[PDB]
Amino acid sequence: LGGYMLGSAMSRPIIHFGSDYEDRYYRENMHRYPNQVYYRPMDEYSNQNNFVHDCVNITIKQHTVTTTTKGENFTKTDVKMMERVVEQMCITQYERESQAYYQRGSS
Repeated sequence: LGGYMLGSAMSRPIIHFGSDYEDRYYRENMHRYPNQVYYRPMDEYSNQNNFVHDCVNITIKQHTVTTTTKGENFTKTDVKMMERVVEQMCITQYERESQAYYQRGSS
Protein backbone atom coordinates (compact mmCIF):
# COMPACT_ATOMS: atom_id res chain seq x y z
CA LEU A 1 0.00 0.00 0.00
CA GLY A 2 1.07 3.58 -0.64
CA GLY A 3 2.07 3.64 -4.29
CA TYR A 4 -0.79 1.40 -5.37
CA MET A 5 -4.46 1.91 -6.21
CA LEU A 6 -7.56 0.40 -4.62
CA GLY A 7 -10.45 -1.19 -6.47
CA SER A 8 -13.79 -1.23 -4.66
CA ALA A 9 -15.82 -4.42 -4.23
CA MET A 10 -17.00 -6.16 -7.40
CA SER A 11 -17.76 -9.87 -7.01
CA ARG A 12 -16.16 -12.55 -4.84
CA PRO A 13 -14.53 -14.98 -7.36
CA ILE A 14 -15.42 -18.67 -7.11
CA ILE A 15 -12.51 -20.92 -6.17
CA HIS A 16 -12.08 -24.68 -5.82
CA PHE A 17 -9.67 -25.99 -3.18
CA GLY A 18 -10.17 -29.50 -1.82
CA SER A 19 -13.80 -30.59 -1.97
CA ASP A 20 -17.30 -29.63 -0.79
CA TYR A 21 -15.85 -29.11 2.69
CA GLU A 22 -13.59 -26.21 1.67
CA ASP A 23 -15.96 -25.06 -1.08
CA ARG A 24 -18.82 -24.49 1.37
CA TYR A 25 -16.40 -23.12 3.97
CA TYR A 26 -15.20 -20.25 1.79
CA ARG A 27 -18.64 -19.75 0.24
CA GLU A 28 -20.06 -19.24 3.74
CA ASN A 29 -17.14 -17.00 4.74
CA MET A 30 -17.30 -14.79 1.63
CA HIS A 31 -18.94 -12.10 3.76
CA ARG A 32 -15.82 -12.09 5.95
CA TYR A 33 -13.53 -12.26 2.91
CA PRO A 34 -12.24 -9.06 1.21
CA ASN A 35 -13.68 -8.13 -2.19
CA GLN A 36 -11.30 -5.24 -2.86
CA VAL A 37 -7.78 -5.41 -4.30
CA TYR A 38 -4.80 -3.12 -4.88
CA TYR A 39 -3.52 -2.65 -8.43
CA ARG A 40 -0.64 -0.58 -9.82
CA PRO A 41 -0.15 1.10 -13.25
CA MET A 42 1.28 -0.99 -16.10
CA ASP A 43 5.05 -0.73 -16.54
CA GLU A 44 7.52 -2.04 -19.14
CA TYR A 45 6.33 -5.17 -20.95
CA SER A 46 2.63 -5.04 -20.08
CA ASN A 47 1.80 -8.48 -18.68
CA GLN A 48 -1.10 -9.87 -16.64
CA ASN A 49 1.20 -12.20 -14.70
CA ASN A 50 3.21 -9.42 -13.04
CA PHE A 51 0.14 -7.20 -12.67
CA VAL A 52 -1.87 -9.77 -10.70
CA HIS A 53 1.13 -11.23 -8.86
CA ASP A 54 2.14 -7.94 -7.23
CA CYS A 55 -1.56 -7.25 -6.62
CA VAL A 56 -2.12 -10.48 -4.67
CA ASN A 57 0.66 -10.02 -2.11
CA ILE A 58 -0.29 -6.39 -1.40
CA THR A 59 -4.03 -7.11 -1.17
CA ILE A 60 -3.63 -9.87 1.42
CA LYS A 61 -0.80 -8.10 3.25
CA GLN A 62 -3.07 -5.04 3.47
CA HIS A 63 -6.29 -6.63 4.71
CA THR A 64 -4.50 -8.88 7.21
CA VAL A 65 -3.29 -5.69 8.90
CA THR A 66 -6.36 -3.42 8.90
CA THR A 67 -9.28 -5.82 8.30
CA THR A 68 -8.06 -8.12 11.08
CA THR A 69 -8.08 -5.10 13.40
CA LYS A 70 -11.30 -3.60 12.03
CA GLY A 71 -13.40 -6.57 13.07
CA GLU A 72 -12.16 -9.77 11.44
CA ASN A 73 -9.70 -12.65 11.80
CA PHE A 74 -7.61 -14.03 8.93
CA THR A 75 -5.85 -17.28 9.85
CA LYS A 76 -3.72 -19.71 7.85
CA THR A 77 -6.79 -21.08 6.06
CA ASP A 78 -8.06 -17.54 5.49
CA VAL A 79 -4.92 -16.34 3.70
CA LYS A 80 -4.94 -19.54 1.63
CA MET A 81 -8.32 -18.85 0.05
CA MET A 82 -7.55 -15.13 0.01
CA GLU A 83 -4.55 -15.85 -2.21
CA ARG A 84 -6.74 -17.61 -4.78
CA VAL A 85 -9.69 -15.21 -4.57
CA VAL A 86 -7.50 -12.11 -4.75
CA GLU A 87 -5.60 -13.51 -7.73
CA GLN A 88 -8.85 -13.58 -9.72
CA MET A 89 -9.82 -10.12 -8.47
CA CYS A 90 -6.46 -8.84 -9.70
CA ILE A 91 -7.19 -10.11 -13.21
CA THR A 92 -10.52 -8.30 -13.24
CA GLN A 93 -8.75 -5.02 -12.46
CA TYR A 94 -6.10 -5.89 -15.05
CA GLU A 95 -8.68 -5.51 -17.80
CA ARG A 96 -9.92 -2.32 -16.14
CA GLU A 97 -6.49 -0.70 -16.47
CA SER A 98 -5.82 -2.39 -19.81
CA GLN A 99 -8.89 -0.70 -21.26
CA ALA A 100 -7.54 2.72 -20.30
CA TYR A 101 -3.98 1.85 -21.35
CA TYR A 102 -5.03 0.55 -24.76
CA GLN A 103 -7.26 3.57 -25.40
CA ARG A 104 -4.50 5.88 -24.16
CA GLY A 105 -2.73 5.39 -27.48
CA SER A 106 0.96 5.97 -28.15
CA SER A 107 2.20 8.48 -25.57
